[PDB]
Amino acid sequence: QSALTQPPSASGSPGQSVTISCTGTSSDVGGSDSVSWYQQHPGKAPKLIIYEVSQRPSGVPNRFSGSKSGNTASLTVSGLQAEDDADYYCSSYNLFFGGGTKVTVLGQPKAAPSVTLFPPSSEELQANKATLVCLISDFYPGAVTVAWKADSSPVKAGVETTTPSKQSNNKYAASSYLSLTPEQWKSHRSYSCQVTHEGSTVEKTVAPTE
Amino acid sequence: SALTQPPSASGSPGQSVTISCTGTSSDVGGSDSVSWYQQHPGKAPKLIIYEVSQRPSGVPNRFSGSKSGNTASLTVSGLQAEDDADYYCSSYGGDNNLFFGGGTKVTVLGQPKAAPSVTLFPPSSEELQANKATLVCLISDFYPGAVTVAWKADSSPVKAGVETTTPSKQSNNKYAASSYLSLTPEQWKSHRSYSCQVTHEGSTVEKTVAPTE
Ligand SMILES: CC1=NC(NN/C=C/Cc2ccccc2[N+](=O)[O-])=NC(=O)C1
Repeated sequence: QSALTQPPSASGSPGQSVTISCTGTSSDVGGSDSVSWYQQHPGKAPKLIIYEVSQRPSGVPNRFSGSKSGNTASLTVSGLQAEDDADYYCSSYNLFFGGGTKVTVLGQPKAAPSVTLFPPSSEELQANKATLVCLISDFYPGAVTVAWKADSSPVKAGVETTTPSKQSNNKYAASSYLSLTPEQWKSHRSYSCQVTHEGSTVEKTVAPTE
Repeated sequence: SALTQPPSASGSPGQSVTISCTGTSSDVGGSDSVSWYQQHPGKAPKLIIYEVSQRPSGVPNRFSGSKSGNTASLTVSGLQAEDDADYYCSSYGGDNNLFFGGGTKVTVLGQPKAAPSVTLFPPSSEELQANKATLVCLISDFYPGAVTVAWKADSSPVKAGVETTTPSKQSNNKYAASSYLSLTPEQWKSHRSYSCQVTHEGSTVEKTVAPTE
């Protein structure tokens, strides 16, 4: 979990606006005008687009604006263009990072994920494995976050999630798996997979059977 | 205003690699606010060095930073698979005066071939009540990151409704993928079994599941 809190994702068609938030404490965001925003194209070096909450370096157009209210800073991108499709990170100066927001300029219609939660198979149990798998298919944009629950409360370790890939129907698919031991699986009431895409969250629950 | 890094560098497990960040006398040369960041593809960046040489809490002493004139260096000793990532330098001069290097892709050489774990899941109770019978074949812990998948209905090849994700690198430094077959309840219930066959480096592994009793 990132020292600063940014929504995972955001999207618009060309010419639309997107606003993205970055929340900290009075110790960082809420005490000093030292919030920066970075634009990073997958594979490339980051570009500084805002510093000290609101300042644009030279070459950064006025489409990009930065504001701060109490313990939360926002970056607004107006008139979205192709080239604005990237990862956006905030920071606060020691130095604290947000977890990043994937900003998509819609290349096709939005599609909500199909989510299927599989309990452990017979065969893997007899190998002392209780890996759960949350299959997430047929979504756009190709940005998703997965949380896992044990009973009525969050779980931490175990969780792996694949990088979403574009399938034959031109929508994205990914897999989140929780590598449980049979003892962990058999000793809880239920486990749950929570899939967040385009600000809506889907929950699936499974429990052990006989 | 950019800093200059070599685009690529490599080393063997247990060995060192040194990577440079060349600035001017007014960025790197003009102050000791040189940072280094580690970034795994798809992930947020992590600060590993600030003020030329200082490690944040939780960064091992395998990572060391120095500076000589307008060039700053990062050394990673005891190279491990987790160290395979992009490394960026920055220099900070107070205003808009934050400058970045273009990044160095650090490869850890000689990661050993690893065969996949293959786990095949029959349809969940919940999707069957929702008139769906998708199967998933989880393929994890393999290296290198190329697999081919084939499905069978009973003994017969399946040629339609198969999708396999592009293998991605997970936190154990090995590749995972999923192959899913989107059957109807009627297709699932009318066959004796479905099988997923995973081929990796010319070796083949097959799993079979059957409608439950
Ligand atoms: C001294 C100060 N240092 C910094 N460093 N910011 C570093 C940011 C680095 C970053 C951001 C987004 C994506 C990738 C990366 N990366 O370097 O890998 N920001 C400040 O305001 C002040």
